[PDB]
Amino acid sequence: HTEDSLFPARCWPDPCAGITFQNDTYVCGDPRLGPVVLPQKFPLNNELRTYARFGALCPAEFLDKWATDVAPNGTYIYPPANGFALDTEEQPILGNATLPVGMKLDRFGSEYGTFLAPLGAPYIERSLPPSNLNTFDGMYPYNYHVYQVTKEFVVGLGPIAPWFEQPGMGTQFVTYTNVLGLIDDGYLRRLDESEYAAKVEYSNPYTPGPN
Amino acid sequence: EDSLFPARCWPDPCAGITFQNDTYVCGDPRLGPVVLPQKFPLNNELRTYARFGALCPAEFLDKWATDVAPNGTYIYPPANGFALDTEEQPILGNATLPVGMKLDRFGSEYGTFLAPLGAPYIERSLPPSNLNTFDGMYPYNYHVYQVTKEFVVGLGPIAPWFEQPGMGTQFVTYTNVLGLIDDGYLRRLDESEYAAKVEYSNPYTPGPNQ
Ligand SMILES: *[C@@H]1O[C@H](CO[C@@H]2O[C@@H](C)[C@@H](O)[C@@H](O)[C@@H]2O)[C@@H](O[C@@H]2O[C@H](CO)[C@@H](O[C@@H]3O[C@H](CO[C@H]4O[C@H](CO)[C@@H](O)[C@H](O)[C@@H]4O)[C@@H](O)[C@H](O)[C@@H]3O)[C@H](O)[C@H]2NC(C)=O)[C@H](O)[C@H]1NC(C)=O
Ligand SMILES: *[C@@H]1O[C@H](CO[C@@H]2O[C@@H](C)[C@@H](O)[C@@H](O)[C@@H]2O)[C@@H](O[C@@H]2O[C@H](CO)[C@@H](O[C@@H]3O[C@H](CO)[C@@H](O)[C@H](O)[C@@H]3O)[C@H](O)[C@H]2NC(C)=O)[C@H](O)[C@H]1NC(C)=O
Ligand SMILES: *[C@@H]1O[C@H](CO)[C@@H](O[C@@H]2O[C@H](CO)[C@@H](O)[C@H](O)[C@H]2NC(C)=O)[C@H](O)[C@H]1NC(C)=O
Ligand SMILES: *[C@@H]1O[C@H](CO[C@@H]2O[C@@H](C)[C@@H](O)[C@@H](O)[C@@H]2O)[C@@H](O)[C@H](O)[C@H]1NC(C)=O
Ligand SMILES: *[C@@H]1O[C@H](CO[C@@H]2O[C@@H](C)[C@@H](O)[C@@H](O)[C@@H]2O)[C@@H](O)[C@H](O)[C@H]1NC(C)=O
Ligand SMILES: *[C@@H]1O[C@H](CO)[C@@H](O)[C@H](O)[C@H]1NC(C)=O
Repeated sequence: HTEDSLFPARCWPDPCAGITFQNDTYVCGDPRLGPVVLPQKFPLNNELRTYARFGALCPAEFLDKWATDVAPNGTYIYPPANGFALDTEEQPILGNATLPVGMKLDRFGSEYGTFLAPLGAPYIERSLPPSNLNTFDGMYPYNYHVYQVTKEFVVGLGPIAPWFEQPGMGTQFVTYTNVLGLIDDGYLRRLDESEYAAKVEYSNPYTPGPN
Repeated sequence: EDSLFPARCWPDPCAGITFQNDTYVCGDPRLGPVVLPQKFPLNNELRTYARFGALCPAEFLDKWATDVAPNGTYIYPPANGFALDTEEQPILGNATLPVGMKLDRFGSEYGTFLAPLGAPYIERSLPPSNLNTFDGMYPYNYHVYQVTKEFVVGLGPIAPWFEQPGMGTQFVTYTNVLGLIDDGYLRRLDESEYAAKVEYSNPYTPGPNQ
């Protein structure tokens, strides 16, 4: 049976073939391939439980498919229409929607970005490349950030197209102000780890019931 | 500390619930099974699941069902549970599912609602009773499928309901699962076909043109 591992078994004896080794923090020494050390604690370990980082590809095959160059100057190519899933007419599926006070969001990336997901979404639902897992600030291992909506605001809301050898099909929220702006104007607050450690903190007390 | 009921619900968490059957929490099948899955991937999909949110059982049924009494039935969201935009219209479109895509579902094959394989239970906005085992061959009412021929579904984000945040994606098929299988559009997957991490990745979507 298939055992889980960093590389597909086919990639040995030299899975890093064609990859310029730069820094041993990263897989094959290449920051585009994400960090060697993966999270061992909740919720990150839950979010990465289904993550085969290269799918069935080897590292250079993965870069050749999803980036402009296997060499270090290659950059990842991103999907059209901001990565929203496309309908049968090749039009993105989304709508402007209001996020309610209390809603918890998370993100792999700096606070200059504009793309978030609902708290706890699996990594493979986000169609993100391996390098979004790289640590840039020691206060935020894996560049993972969690926020809670403190004042209602409108975002582009819709399903995530598959990309980077993953199925996608989470939901993404594309904001019209970066995360820093939303924090400064009182739309989001940062949650620390103790505010998303318990199961009940993932449930929804803010949506009212019918009648 | 995680637990079945919130701490405030003791010493009588099942107050107001008529006990019917000890397979279910408080003996009520509407509140889901006592024994939760211990195997991958159901355990991964339920790791963030607080079954009642911060509510007690009777409060939960009072909010989401017509009656706390056993004749009460769950009330479901408008517009087939799609997230609504700022004009209260559901967000969705018709989309073609590609050959190789894996889907899963809690429910019988007379149903039409599916999600991407491995979506967390709280992303599905499903009540606790969708975890109830109805056929012993399918514990927890859980089914996995793989697209064997392209077909068009309604596709869109899931609105919050049932004290959960939603915001997974749902696929609403125009033919029930039985007819999709009979016509060669879906195939049933054994648990051995979704046991390894690589079986959750995507070999079917082509890369960008360069
Ligand atoms: C507590 O509730 C469970 C579940 O019952 C269902 O849900 C409740 C809420 C009510 O709506 C019921 O009407 C529902 O049926 C009961 O479990 C059932 O118990 C009966 C009696 O022991 C079982 O009947 C047996 O079934 C055998 C075959 O079972 C297998 O195949 C069937 C399909 O053919 C499948 O459904 C089942 O899961 C097995 O895989 C059969 O050989 C035998 O002769 C007899 O008919 C029935 O199978 C049970 N259902 C389930 C889903 O386990 C409990 O009995 C009930 N307890 C009490 C104390 O009331
Ligand atoms: C990654 O980098 C390589 C190497 O190029 C060098 O580094 C770049 C960052 C730039 O600073 C380049 O100026 C620098 O040379 C790129 O390869 C280069 O691509 C160009 C265009 O495809 C090639 O142009 C060629 O011209 C030569 C003659 O000089 C012809 O033989 C070719 O047929 C073609 O016309 C150039 O040869 C090539 N260099 C090498 C060593 O292969 C690469 O394009 C770049 N990748 C990306 C995505 O930018
Ligand atoms: C590999 O990359 C990391 C990250 O860029 C480098 O770590 C930095 O190290 C310096 C000290 O040398 C610190 O001041 C920085 O804060 C670190 N950045 C981090 C942790 O993100 C590391 O030095 C690099 N190693 C090699 C051999 O190039
Ligand atoms: C969503 O709305 C956009 C414009 O909205 C206006 O400007 C933004 C920045 C917010 O301030 C919003 O509250 C304002 O009403 C449109 O450009 C865009 O096309 C809309 N998208 C869809 C899918 O309708
Ligand atoms: C999606 O398309 C619907 C009609 O599609 C046709 O009929 C259904 C029953 C399926 O067999 C489908 O494959 C066919 O192409 C419309 O009724 C519906 O409004 C459409 N939804 C949109 C455009 O959002
Ligand atoms: C449940 O039964 C009680 C008693 O018969 C009744 O008063 C109540 O209206 C019923 N609820 C529903 C939703 O029918």
